Amino acid sequence: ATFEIVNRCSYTVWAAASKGDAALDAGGRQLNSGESWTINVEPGTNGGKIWARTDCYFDDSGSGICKTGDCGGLLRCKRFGRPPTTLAEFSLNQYGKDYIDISNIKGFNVPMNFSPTTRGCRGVRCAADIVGQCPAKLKAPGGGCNDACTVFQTSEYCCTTGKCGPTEYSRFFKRLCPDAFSYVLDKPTTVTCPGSSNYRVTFCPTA
Ligand SMILES: [Cl-]
Repeated sequence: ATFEIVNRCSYTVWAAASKGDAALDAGGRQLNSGESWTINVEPGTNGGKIWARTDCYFDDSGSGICKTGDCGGLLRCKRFGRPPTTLAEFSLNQYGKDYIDISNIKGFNVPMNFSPTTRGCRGVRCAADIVGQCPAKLKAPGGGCNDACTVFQTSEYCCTTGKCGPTEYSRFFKRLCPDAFSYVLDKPTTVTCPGSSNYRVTFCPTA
């Protein structure tokens, strides 16, 4: 499966791609404003995620730090990134179908469109100005808008017991981006695509 990752933001992002215990493709790369990076993701990849990282520095060896989405200080991510990170999430070739979503469960940093480039399903988008409108208590000083679980570490926000409801904080994310997951037990906004579809993740899809 191919994912074209496109940075339409006016600022540089460092794209990242991981399934939590391994990189997808090279795992990460710099994308200046306007750049595209096409990656190959192995069929059957379950629980894959793509995200943007902002304000990164890396040495010649690919070690450093990012202000949002840092993955253990690596340019080439092997693990998931530090919140806040808008997430493009996907599981591929699951009994003949692909499943895609956008999630704000680990906060929001950069707006995103996540769309198939092949036939048979729709895309999803979270392009509202979540950082600008972020509730005071969720604003990350390093940049971005944290989820409430990251900030407050309660069973209700983290849905630790498997029982949780929507919250004032989850409703904020849901208000701004109805088509993205706002908390663990949100009514799903997962799209079912044909098995072996291809995709494009666009950062800052709209002005
Ligand atoms: Cl900020």
